[PDB]
Amino acid sequence: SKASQVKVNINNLKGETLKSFNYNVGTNATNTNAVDGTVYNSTATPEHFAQGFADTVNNALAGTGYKVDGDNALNHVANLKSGSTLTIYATE
Repeated sequence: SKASQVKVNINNLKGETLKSFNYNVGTNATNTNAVDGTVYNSTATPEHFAQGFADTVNNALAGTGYKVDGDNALNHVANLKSGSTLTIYATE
């Protein structure tokens, strides 16, 4: 749903999508800031993955040999909004 979710693509650093999933950002209308604690600790000033989001990322990457560091600023998009596609980056 564009109104309640974002699309997440976990890519490597070579332009290649490893896994994808949808994530609930707590909204009821599209183009609206994610609720704090869904994807990031703070939607306006992201600094860490929310634990539920980190668990979903880690579960999605099981078996791939890759890992995403939610503390890395390269994986932080401020003011992420419902209906958007988020790209985060994994390394081996």
